[PDB]
Amino acid sequence: AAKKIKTLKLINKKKRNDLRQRTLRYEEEYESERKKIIELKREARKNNCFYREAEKKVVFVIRLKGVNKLPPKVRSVFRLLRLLQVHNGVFVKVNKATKEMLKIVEPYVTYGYPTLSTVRKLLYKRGYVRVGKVRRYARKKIQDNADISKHLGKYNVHGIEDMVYQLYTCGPVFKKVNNFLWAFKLKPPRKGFKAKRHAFNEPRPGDWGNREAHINELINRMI
Amino acid sequence: KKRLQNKNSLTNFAVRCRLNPAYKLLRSLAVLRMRKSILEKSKNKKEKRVQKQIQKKELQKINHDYYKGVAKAVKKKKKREEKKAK
Amino acid sequence: IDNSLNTNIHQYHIVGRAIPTAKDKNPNVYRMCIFAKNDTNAKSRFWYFMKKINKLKKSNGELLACEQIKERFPLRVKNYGVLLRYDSRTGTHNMYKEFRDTTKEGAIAQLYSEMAGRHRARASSINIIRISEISSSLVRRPHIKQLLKRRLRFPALHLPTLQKEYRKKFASKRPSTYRM
Amino acid sequence: AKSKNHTNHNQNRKAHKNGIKKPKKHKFMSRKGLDPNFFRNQKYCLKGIQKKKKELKLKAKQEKNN
Amino acid sequence: GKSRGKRSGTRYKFSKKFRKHGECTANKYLEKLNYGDYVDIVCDSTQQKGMPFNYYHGKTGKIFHITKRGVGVLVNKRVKHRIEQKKVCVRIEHVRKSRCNEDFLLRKIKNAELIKEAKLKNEHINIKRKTEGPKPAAMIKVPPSKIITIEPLPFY
Amino acid sequence: AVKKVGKIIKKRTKKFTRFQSNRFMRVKPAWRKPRGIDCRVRRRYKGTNLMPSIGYGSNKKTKFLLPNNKYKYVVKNVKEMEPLIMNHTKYCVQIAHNVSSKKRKQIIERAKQMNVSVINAKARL
Amino acid sequence: GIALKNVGRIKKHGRKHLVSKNPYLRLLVKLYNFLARRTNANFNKIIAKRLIMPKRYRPPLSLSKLQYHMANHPNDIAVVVGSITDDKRLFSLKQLKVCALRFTETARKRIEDAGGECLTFDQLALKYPTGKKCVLLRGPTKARTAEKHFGKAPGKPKSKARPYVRSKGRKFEKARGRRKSRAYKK
RNA sequence: AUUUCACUCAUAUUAAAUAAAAUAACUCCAAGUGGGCCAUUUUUGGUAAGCAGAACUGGCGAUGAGGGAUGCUCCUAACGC
RNA sequence: AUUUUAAAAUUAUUUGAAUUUUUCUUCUUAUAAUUUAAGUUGUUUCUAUACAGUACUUUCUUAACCCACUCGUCUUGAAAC
Ligand SMILES: [Mg+2]
Ligand SMILES: [Mg+2]
Ligand SMILES: [Mg+2]
Ligand SMILES: [Mg+2]
Ligand SMILES: [Mg+2]
Ligand SMILES: [Mg+2]
Ligand SMILES: [Mg+2]
Ligand SMILES: [Mg+2]
Ligand SMILES: [Mg+2]
Ligand SMILES: [Mg+2]
Ligand SMILES: [Mg+2]
Ligand SMILES: [Mg+2]
Ligand SMILES: [Mg+2]
Ligand SMILES: [Mg+2]
Repeated sequence: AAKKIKTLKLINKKKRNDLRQRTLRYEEEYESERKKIIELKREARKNNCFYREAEKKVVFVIRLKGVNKLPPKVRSVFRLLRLLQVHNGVFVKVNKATKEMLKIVEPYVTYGYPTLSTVRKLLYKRGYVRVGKVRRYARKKIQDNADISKHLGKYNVHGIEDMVYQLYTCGPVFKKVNNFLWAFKLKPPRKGFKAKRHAFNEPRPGDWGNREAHINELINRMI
Repeated sequence: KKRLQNKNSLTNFAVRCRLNPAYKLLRSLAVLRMRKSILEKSKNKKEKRVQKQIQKKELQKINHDYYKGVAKAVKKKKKREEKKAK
Repeated sequence: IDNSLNTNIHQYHIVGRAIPTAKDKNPNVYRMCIFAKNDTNAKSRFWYFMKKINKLKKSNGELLACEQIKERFPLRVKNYGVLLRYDSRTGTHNMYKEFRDTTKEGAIAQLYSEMAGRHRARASSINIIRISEISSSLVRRPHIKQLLKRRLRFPALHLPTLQKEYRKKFASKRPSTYRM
Repeated sequence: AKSKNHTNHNQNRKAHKNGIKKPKKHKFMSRKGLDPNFFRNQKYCLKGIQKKKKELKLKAKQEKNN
Repeated sequence: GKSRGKRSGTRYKFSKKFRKHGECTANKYLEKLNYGDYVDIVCDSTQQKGMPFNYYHGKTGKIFHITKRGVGVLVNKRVKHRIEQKKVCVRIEHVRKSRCNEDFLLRKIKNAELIKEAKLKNEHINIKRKTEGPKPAAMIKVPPSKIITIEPLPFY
Repeated sequence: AVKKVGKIIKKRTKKFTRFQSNRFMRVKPAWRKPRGIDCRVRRRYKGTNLMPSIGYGSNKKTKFLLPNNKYKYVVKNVKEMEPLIMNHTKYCVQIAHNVSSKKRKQIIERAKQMNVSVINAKARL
Repeated sequence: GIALKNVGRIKKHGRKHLVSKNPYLRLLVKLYNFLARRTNANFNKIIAKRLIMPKRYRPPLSLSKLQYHMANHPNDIAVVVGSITDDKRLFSLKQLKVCALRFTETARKRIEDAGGECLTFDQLALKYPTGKKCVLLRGPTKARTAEKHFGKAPGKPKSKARPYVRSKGRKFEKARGRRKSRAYKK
């Protein structure tokens, strides 16, 4: 019938309004947290104490080596972290277990802590989705919000800013949001590397360590 | 469906607003607050100083004391070791 | 402003302690000052020295501050004295050296170059103790005394350093090195 | 004339080619040689239970048809 | 010639520890075992009857048969591309009630009461264990007098 | 070397000659796959003969078209070219080699009436 | 490069088409493929798959076993994707409604004499499009003699496999390896 | 021990984390192979050896492309047009 | 031959509220059009007022620049003295 159309057209409108409201709330949250951190330190200096900041909860990991000549335990961890070829990148939740998984493969990767605008750029410029029945997935670029809501809106995420929120802060829906995305495929950086052989913390030019907030600079060049 | 060209989701306004139903408001607010500032040049950059006198002079003593103490402790360790040498 | 004259060395102030336990619940607090390329390297050296000197490993400690001390008079000239300790091919040694500069890390950069040139000592075998400023009447080295006379003058005796554009490869008159 | 006589190079590469297989995890096993004088008694118990169950089934089939 | 006997290479594995020789205690014979229990095989060399083979020292299995003074155990063993089940028949002195399972039992008994209360007050509680994770921020108060400055040491 | 005229694209135009066919005259130029250890053509050394592969294949939409941009059908007598009256803008005819001149004249003058083109309407004249 | 297994490609492990060339069977396959697709019923999918299998996976079913399977299902329809055969060991037969790919002459006569009926699959497509009140049945698929030679080799301890022998008697493979008196048993 | 009957144990976040985990499990019929060698690390005989004999991984054999002037095994990296 | 729709954006009239107080301020709370949506469209000239010309298509021949050891076989290893 024709009435089949009007109800759907109304439901889409109400869903869009709700998404707008939630995005505004997210913006308020970002600003308020940013301003609270910036005065707690300023007050600590006055009262002769130190303010140790909360640690991170999220990393972004990039592979540095090819696929030949690797020990089996390294290959198992690469399979479990979904890094399959040279310049791929994924998000990882920070635990006591992932840290020990990560120490195994440290001389072959580089990683660190991402900001908000970096998450937004990764999601908008290089964001691809898995679409289909289970175990048949057909990588598709986003271009729209219906695919997100179809698979993942049961947990109240209908839109792209919702996934940004759940990734930049380890929200309750993080395993599903992260597992929903295809692994990122990145260009080589625009001014080259220094030396993949050596580490970031060695007194020489090198790469392979954990570089905490300097990962944003690198992934803006190899976006 | 047949696949088409993939549109740049950051520089194409129509798809950007399609994906983010709240981006138009934020961009408009930023543009308004950007124009307000330039329309008040030769009338801004003056109040900044008169309030910097208000609060930076209060912060200055605390900062100076902190760094003074750090340097003094670093000196104390040096003298204590040099005297220990003999 | 001129990225061809910069060194990548800065100074940092790091504070740490151990995680409080049931046996110890007011653990000692430690501070240091390190010269490094970025703050991540400085934290690396901080935990290295905590483990070597005290019994503190990173995995049961916690960091409290990283601050990056800046320089107050970046255009005045100072005298500096450094204390070293480095490993040679057949032993380990320690020395005292003196430099002239406008910033502490501007002197640390000179020190690394001199220790590579004169002794073939890599940065991984050098530990820096106690950079400090010294007065002009307590200077010990002859090559610093040279520069603090009453009225310092000398002629300029370098060959020219021209732009790449006016470095014409095939000239019409052979130039001069005199330049008075 | 002399040749190699032992190595196990390549052996667990072949072993892990088709994985390391596990036993099939069944529910019952055979009590053939196991504790006598305890399972003969179990046979008697189960015979009694079956006699009761089938007597009830026969009885119900007898009333339901009147 | 090659020498692959039954007890070859058991010099240090099959010998009593320091100042701890002698036969077992009287309470060893009062242990309670049932079918399906978990069990550890630890060879005791002061009793030469029912001695397990070299390989099965220090392994864990399940009971499948109980006799007058013996126990049958099901133990896994890896053979070159697969795991085979073995049936090991040992005497009662080389058998120990396994302790690998106690955290599960304490967890079940403890969580039962928590679930009973939570459903009593109509609540939504989580009972799965928690991986250790990152830490929140805190304000740590220390007087400037208690901070001590340290620097690398000169060589002696 | 890619050749393209309109919508038709050819991915290569040179033949794949047989290895060693320029040096030994008992070896014919028709392509045969090299088998046998130590070849340097089977092992893909640079600087020698290339091997054909499925990657050079043509577009499905333009796989059998002539530069005329029509498919070719070969006829032997008049009665065989009657199915062309329904599809005359997609096909062109060519006359077989072993038909006589008298038969050819009739085939040509019927193709003219049907408004279909003849590829070789100049032979035996 | 990239580290996948069977690189990026999915494996399937069975028969995909008909091998037979009977035109009537091809028409049946077409019909039940259409029914399976346009009404995903799980009843027409299974039937569409079963009439693709080879001969060894479409065994016959006897009359007595068919009557035994239908004892608690009066006025229902039994569906078999094989032949059904007679059984002299039965004394009497009830009234049954059965759809099967083939009937033998004696079985067909016995079924119709008791008031039952025999159906083909194109009639079952016309009367029970989604299989209401229909019971799917199979015959014994591991009763063939060839399956008595499979499994463990005859000679491994405690096996049940038959051997391949010229003939049978005291002179044909009964001496060493099958009794304790000649050096070991099995 | 078993057999019945009654009551009750988180689940939509899945009784710890992570997972292009069902590309799984099983049965049948068969091919080729059963002279190996090399590198970092551990290691036996020998004054030693581009010698003889073992262990765990990765390779060469069965394999081309960029670099090391040159080179079966080193570094980067594995191959449709 | 009926998902190049819907929606979104834009422009010009509107029906009402905010606030950031405005020639890009917001909220499709009413109609029309347009594309920035919904993978390239237009205008001039030449070939040319030709029928095979020295132009265009194609096949041979001969240069340049870079590169390229003799196949088959046994062998851990072949361009092999
Ligand atoms: Mg470089
Ligand atoms: Mg390496
Ligand atoms: Mg032993
Ligand atoms: Mg061709
Ligand atoms: Mg070879
Ligand atoms: Mg590929
Ligand atoms: Mg041989
Ligand atoms: Mg190779
Ligand atoms: Mg060389
Ligand atoms: Mg031979
Ligand atoms: Mg060979
Ligand atoms: Mg030889
Ligand atoms: Mg050869
Ligand atoms: Mg030679």
